[PDB]
Amino acid sequence: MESEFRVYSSANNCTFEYVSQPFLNFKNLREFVFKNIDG
Amino acid sequence: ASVYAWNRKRISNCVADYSVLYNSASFSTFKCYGVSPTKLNDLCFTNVYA
Ligand SMILES: *[C@@H]1O[C@H](CO)[C@@H](O)[C@H](O)[C@H]1NC(C)=O
Repeated sequence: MESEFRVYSSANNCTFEYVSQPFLNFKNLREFVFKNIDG
Repeated sequence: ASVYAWNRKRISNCVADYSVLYNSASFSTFKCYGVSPTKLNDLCFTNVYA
């Protein structure tokens, strides 16, 4: 059971929020590419 | 809200249909400054402060 979230202490001025469908021996291989081009 | 504590709602990441508001008969003032109501439904903005 997931019952521990300790990643931030505050959230003051939000510009953008987006809730989506979930993206997700070692059995799974997950490749991701993150790019910042022209905003 | 009261005018001293006016509510501000940030509107982002959606489709804004302004013709529903403009063609409503329930509004007495619809005075737009800096933009015309006819091209509001065409233009696109980063954020809307209500
Ligand atoms: C950002 O947050 C601080 C404190 O939370 C506030 O004083 C400031 O006015 C905010 N700025 C904007 C642009 O929202």
